[PDB]
Amino acid sequence: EEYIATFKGSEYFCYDLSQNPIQSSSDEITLSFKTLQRNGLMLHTGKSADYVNLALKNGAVSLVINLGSGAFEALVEPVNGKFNDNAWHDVKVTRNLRQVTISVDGILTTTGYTQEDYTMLGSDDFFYVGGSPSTADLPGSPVSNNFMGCLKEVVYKNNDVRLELSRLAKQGDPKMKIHGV
Ligand SMILES: [Ca+2]
Repeated sequence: EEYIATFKGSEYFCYDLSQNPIQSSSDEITLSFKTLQRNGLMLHTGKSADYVNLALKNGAVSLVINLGSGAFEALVEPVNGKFNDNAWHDVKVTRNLRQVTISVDGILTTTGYTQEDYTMLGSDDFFYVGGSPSTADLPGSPVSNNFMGCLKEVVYKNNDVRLELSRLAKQGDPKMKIHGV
């Protein structure tokens, strides 16, 4: 059973981190996405200088991460055809301390490091999936559009926690809320 959610441009999931803050020196994020749109927020967590932002930005997969001492921005461009071709594309983001790697469809990979010395991502805000109350204003966001398309199997995990966000949205949770205009 996969857990697939459809977004139409005015919707998002919102997982409440206030009582179980993210405090992570190494993370992984996986999902698959399907869309016809060039721009859209896939996922975000964090405020101020600690954040992770994942989005399609003019057809490329865009990831911006900051651990509090300066952001890294990774773009993955398509090679043959397009990511917004309404076929499923798998995303994987792996971070160990400051080392960041994102791969799309296994093969297409951009790797780098967040700036300077900070290794810890802190977030007691919300984990957003598919959009947010005001996407343009999210730290590190290159887009203002919520997602319009499908997202499945969204998982954030570190050594302490595993957040099966797509499963939680589908199955229900006290900390999980679905918003639609
Ligand atoms: Ca930090």
